[PDB]
Amino acid sequence: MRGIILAGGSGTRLYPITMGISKQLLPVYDKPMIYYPLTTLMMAGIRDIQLITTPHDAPGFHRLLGDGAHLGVNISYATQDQPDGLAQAFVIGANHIGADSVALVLGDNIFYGPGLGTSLKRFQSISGGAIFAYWVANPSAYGVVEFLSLEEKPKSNYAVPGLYFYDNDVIEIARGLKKSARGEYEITEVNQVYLNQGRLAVEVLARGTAWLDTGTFDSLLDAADFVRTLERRQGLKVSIPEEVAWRMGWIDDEQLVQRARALVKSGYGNYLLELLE
Amino acid sequence: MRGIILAGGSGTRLYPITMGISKQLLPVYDKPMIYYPLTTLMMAGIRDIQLITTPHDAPGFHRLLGDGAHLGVNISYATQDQPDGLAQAFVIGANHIGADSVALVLGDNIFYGPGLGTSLKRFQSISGGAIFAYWVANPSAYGVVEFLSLEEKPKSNYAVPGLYFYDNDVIEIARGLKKSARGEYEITEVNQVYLNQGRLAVEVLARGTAWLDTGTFDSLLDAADFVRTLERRQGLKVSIPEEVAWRMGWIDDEQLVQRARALVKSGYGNYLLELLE
Amino acid sequence: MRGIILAGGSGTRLYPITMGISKQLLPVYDKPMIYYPLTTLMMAGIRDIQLITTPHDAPGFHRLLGDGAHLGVNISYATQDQPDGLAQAFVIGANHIGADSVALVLGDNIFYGPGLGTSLKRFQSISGGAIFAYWVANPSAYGVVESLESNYAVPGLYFYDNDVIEIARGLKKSAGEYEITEVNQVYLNQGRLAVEVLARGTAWLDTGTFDSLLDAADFVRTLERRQGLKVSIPEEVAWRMGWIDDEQLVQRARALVKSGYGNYLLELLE
Amino acid sequence: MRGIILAGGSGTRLYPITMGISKQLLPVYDKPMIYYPLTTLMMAGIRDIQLITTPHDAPGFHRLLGDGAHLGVNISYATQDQPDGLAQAFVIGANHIGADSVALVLGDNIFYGPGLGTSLKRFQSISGGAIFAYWVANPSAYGVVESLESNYAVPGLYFYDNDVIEIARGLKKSAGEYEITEVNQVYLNQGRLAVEVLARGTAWLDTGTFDSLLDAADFVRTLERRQGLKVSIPEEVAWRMGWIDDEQLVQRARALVKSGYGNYLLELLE
Ligand SMILES: Cc1cn([C@H]2C[C@H](O)[C@@H](COP(=O)(O)OP(=O)(O)OP(=O)(O)O)O2)c(=O)[nH]c1=O
Ligand SMILES: Cc1cn([C@H]2C[C@H](O)[C@@H](COP(=O)(O)OP(=O)(O)OP(=O)(O)O)O2)c(=O)[nH]c1=O
Ligand SMILES: Cc1cn([C@H]2C[C@H](O)[C@@H](COP(=O)(O)OP(=O)(O)OP(=O)(O)O)O2)c(=O)[nH]c1=O
Ligand SMILES: Cc1cn([C@H]2C[C@H](O)[C@@H](COP(=O)(O)OP(=O)(O)OP(=O)(O)O)O2)c(=O)[nH]c1=O
Ligand SMILES: Cc1cn([C@H]2C[C@H](O)[C@@H](COP(=O)(O)OP(=O)(O)O)O2)c(=O)[nH]c1=O
Ligand SMILES: Cc1cn([C@H]2C[C@H](O)[C@@H](COP(=O)(O)OP(=O)(O)O)O2)c(=O)[nH]c1=O
Ligand SMILES: Cc1cn([C@H]2C[C@H](O)[C@@H](COP(=O)(O)OP(=O)(O)O)O2)c(=O)[nH]c1=O
Ligand SMILES: Cc1cn([C@H]2C[C@H](O)[C@@H](COP(=O)(O)OP(=O)(O)O)O2)c(=O)[nH]c1=O
Ligand SMILES: [Mg+2]
Ligand SMILES: [Mg+2]
Ligand SMILES: [Mg+2]
Ligand SMILES: [Mg+2]
Ligand SMILES: [Mg+2]
Ligand SMILES: [Mg+2]
Ligand SMILES: [Mg+2]
Ligand SMILES: [Mg+2]
Repeated sequence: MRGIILAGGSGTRLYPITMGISKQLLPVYDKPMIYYPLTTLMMAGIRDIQLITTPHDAPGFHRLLGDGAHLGVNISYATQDQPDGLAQAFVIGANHIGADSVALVLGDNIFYGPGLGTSLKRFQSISGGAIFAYWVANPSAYGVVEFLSLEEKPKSNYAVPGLYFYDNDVIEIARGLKKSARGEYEITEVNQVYLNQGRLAVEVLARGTAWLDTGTFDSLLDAADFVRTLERRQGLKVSIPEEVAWRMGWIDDEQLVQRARALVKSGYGNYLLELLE
Repeated sequence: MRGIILAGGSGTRLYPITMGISKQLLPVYDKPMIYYPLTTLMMAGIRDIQLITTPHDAPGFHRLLGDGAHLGVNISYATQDQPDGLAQAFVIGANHIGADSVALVLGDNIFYGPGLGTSLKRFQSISGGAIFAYWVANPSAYGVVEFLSLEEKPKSNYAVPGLYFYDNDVIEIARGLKKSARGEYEITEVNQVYLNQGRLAVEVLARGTAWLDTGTFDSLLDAADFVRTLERRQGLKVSIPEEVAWRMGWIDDEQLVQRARALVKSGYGNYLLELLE
Repeated sequence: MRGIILAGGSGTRLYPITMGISKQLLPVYDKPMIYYPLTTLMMAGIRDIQLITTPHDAPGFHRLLGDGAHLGVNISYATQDQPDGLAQAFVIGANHIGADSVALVLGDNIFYGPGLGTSLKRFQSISGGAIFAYWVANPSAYGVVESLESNYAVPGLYFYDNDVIEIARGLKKSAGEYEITEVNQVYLNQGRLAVEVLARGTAWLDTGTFDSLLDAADFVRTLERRQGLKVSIPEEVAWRMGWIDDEQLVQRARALVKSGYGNYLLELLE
Repeated sequence: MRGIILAGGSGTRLYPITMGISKQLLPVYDKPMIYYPLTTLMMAGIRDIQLITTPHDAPGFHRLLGDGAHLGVNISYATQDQPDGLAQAFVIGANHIGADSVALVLGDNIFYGPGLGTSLKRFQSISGGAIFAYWVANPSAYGVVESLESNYAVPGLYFYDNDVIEIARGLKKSAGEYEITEVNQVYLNQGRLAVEVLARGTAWLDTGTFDSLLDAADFVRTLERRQGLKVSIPEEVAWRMGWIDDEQLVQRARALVKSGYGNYLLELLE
């Protein structure tokens, strides 16, 4: 399976913050936003990950991640020239995907808890498509699964999170789409095709899971508050790519220490040292 | 008086966040970090403001602020090629300053409360230099005024915040400095010259003032939590440059509404509309 | 003017917390809830204060407050045997009030900001009734002033003339409590209900749900950590009002050293 | 095994809050403090539980808890007349314990995470003494296990054999309280003090200062808002343990509808 992170978009619901910075480069406590979906793909066992970015934000991502070799992954880059929709991921990413299955994760999504770590590797064998469900108070704000049926932006309270697994048929499914009334090629339309053909699996996320989207002022700040709370109260750092790479055997002890040393002043590197001790 | 915002630096204490984004473009709840020192200079009555940035982060600042005309100010840009210290502001900014006095504000500083709004215009008449003092629990982390005496990074608990006003002599004072042991031209050395010559005024900030530096994970997140608390509990938005420009008469009603309309999706523009209603 | 704090009720929206403790003895960061409305009256210049409690919660209040001498005030107590409504304040407190005007504050309300401190003394010479207004997103949840049933909710602070006792014994129950709404209207039907909007930047909080209680505690701690302010500290207000001296404040501080509250009193004597 | 909760003490580090209320009746978001240690014992399989309170705070506890029938347990009470130390638990509770092993939990402690739920039943067949370890940045502030006086602090959860009564009546005061430290050592001098480190990812909280209380409340609400978990809800544990039925849980829910706590119980019956 190949991985793609959608890390473009305009981020209008964060203006004026996102007039100066990609949403995916915003801090969520102790790390950039893009670390969270990155580590989700890593935990699923995916090493060849393509980032889709805007042309203007790309240099920041390169500065942060480079080719991913320090995290034991192969990060590549594609450019999305206009924010024309999520389903463009499969068109832009077609050459990256090749003949393989694909995992798409949205750049503003955080997945934490039971069933959202290394157990996600079970999806590499996907045939058809596989998406998820999570209860929310304001479903009209989300894509909604009825339990059967899907609808963008009301009749189930289950939002569909931004993590999707597909077989190789997704590329041609995406290529056939037209822009919606709001001028975007829509992931819900991709999901509908699978649903209509009896080839869409859905699972509700496990009890005790946190799913977050950081695209509003309050949701960004709630996310950062959560991550800190985990550290201060449970002693846990979450979505640390160096640690994930280390535990998967993609980087060794010496590489981990070289990372720690570079990150000593903020405190982040001290965590990496503790992993060894 | 002319204004300069120090908006470069490496931001090492925020790594790996600041490997991807300038510290000055980070969110503090509902706006970018750079809005806070920007509005401090605006409230002091300063319209000609030069931003000093790194070469690599400059495009983000341009995208966000442009030439400042939409906020009724003249924003200009200078490039600092290496993060060689705060006191370089006066060398880099010498042509901007010309014959005038100058206000320097640090890009990571937030000033809120009594005495930190439009009353700051009293400093435009500065002769000599003028700095401030604020009680902190861990003074060894800061520049410290003894009450008399100054020291970078212990014997008063009063930190010197990142807001400085100088007469035109500062340029030549700065040009004469050498790099410290840590490889930076030091603002505390500028302040020392004024102090030694009997030309440094110091005021403790007023009771009820908040001074924040956002350069660690915890201080960034504490700042954002504070700003939201002000809104949710007291109904106050703070450091909104459009509002400051409007109240000073640098933008009119029509310009304010044009700003509001551009910022409708995040909620920020709704505040600007309410100002009119 | 005399003062009354409604410190009874059931507190049902905080069950099961308030099956063990009065809402008005709950902590809001560094002090009990009752300290907030108490300091509001104190800052309005009021020194003779009656607290209305339930029978079963009264001993807690006595242990915390005693007769108030230590805060330079006269705290009296009255019992409300059933939680039959807010307007019963003026029946229960009728003798406490006597000939004077009265200030009523609700036990679960926090008032903070411009015009909610020592400026409140101006309401002492009130004739008729004065209440307040605070813009809210959901006026249907509150009492609403324009009329009385706008986005303007009526907070739990009220100033009245001596007439108020009469009106209150007058009232009957509701669809059931003796309602403060009905008092205010009866004043408005005489056209002597004055309203003021709370100033820009004020915080008005009600601590009667899990989230509102916790939001309030967070707010108070934020004020300390970020602006170095401790708020509604009655010892401090007493000492600023001239009601207790430098030395009385020192003795308060010694009793409170272990929590850190006492250290803040010591700093007042720089 | 039998259980004891130390729910007395003065709570000096929370003055003036705890001049009006016991520390153990303070709210931690959506429930009283006492619910947390109570549910810890309940999850250890313990159903006969004695709460030790001060004389003056006891009525609050009775109103909240009664005899525990409604939570499928047997809650008894004992009075501690002066706050003379934690080891007095085993003197006061000596008859409650009788022939059995005992679980002691501190009233102001919250235990949350892996190995602090129904796994705790394994300590019922304890021989000797078992205590726990939690890494802290400032071990000087705590009791410290390696020996006993490392960065490993001893939380307020303890499992002992029937011997514990003997040792406890044995002890004398300290420089002054009857100390739990001294009990544990006396077991260690026999080499039968077992220690386990709390698992990665556990939260151990003590709510005895302004900041720690408020940090704990924030933590509990964060778990609900972000992971949809309500924690240490005794009704839920009773119903999962088989100690009360679908219908008993419904009746609990009706008494608690206004606060929202009751709605969570209804959702358990999906
Ligand atoms: C629309 C679009 C979004 N994205 C990213 C941004 C988010 O991480 C994710 C989901 O989109 P959204 O969360 O909608 O992000 P957005 O950039 O569209 O923001 P807003 O709607 O507030 O204007 O996909 C792209 O990479 N390309 C795109 O064309
Ligand atoms: C050192 C330096 C800082 N700055 C800015 C960044 C901050 O807003 C402000 C004060 O500096 P600091 O707060 O020290 O910021 P920094 O970038 O040096 O971060 P760190 O010390 O953690 O590595 O000045 C410059 O513009 N140019 C510089 O050469
Ligand atoms: C109804 C009533 C309230 N009060 C107090 C409690 C509050 O501080 C204030 C306003 O009442 P409420 O905020 O409504 O408090 P409550 O005790 O009625 O709780 P709930 O409504 O959640 O069941 O007045 C009394 O003293 N006596 C009473 O009869
Ligand atoms: C000392 C003592 C404490 N306790 C309870 C209170 C706590 O839940 C627990 C541990 O005690 P502490 O946490 O020390 O609580 P405290 O009441 O002694 O408060 P402070 O030390 O701030 O004055 O034991 C008793 O029941 N009886 C006692 O004699
Ligand atoms: C292994 C690991 C997991 N996690 C996170 C991912 C998940 O949100 C959560 C649980 O991970 P894991 O224990 O792998 O869960 P599961 O086996 O149920 O998939 O912990 C990290 O943040 N860092 C790590 O190094
Ligand atoms: C006028 C104004 C002030 N402020 C802030 C700046 C200060 O932190 C605080 C007080 O401002 P101000 O009332 O101007 O204070 P002072 O006259 O004492 O200088 O409010 C804004 O955030 N936005 C505004 O539009
Ligand atoms: C004097 C004082 C005021 N305050 C609070 C009361 C108000 O909420 C806020 C402003 O008080 P104050 O300065 O007395 O305001 P005003 O003159 O506008 O009435 O500060 C305290 O909390 N403690 C104090 O000792
Ligand atoms: C079963 C249950 C557990 N918990 C808590 C107790 C623990 O802190 C955490 C884990 O409980 P549990 O799943 O019983 O863990 P273990 O088998 O590791 O002992 O969840 C509740 O809060 N409520 C409940 O109903
Ligand atoms: Mg979008
Ligand atoms: Mg999104
Ligand atoms: Mg620096
Ligand atoms: Mg700084
Ligand atoms: Mg009520
Ligand atoms: Mg109320
Ligand atoms: Mg103690
Ligand atoms: Mg304790």
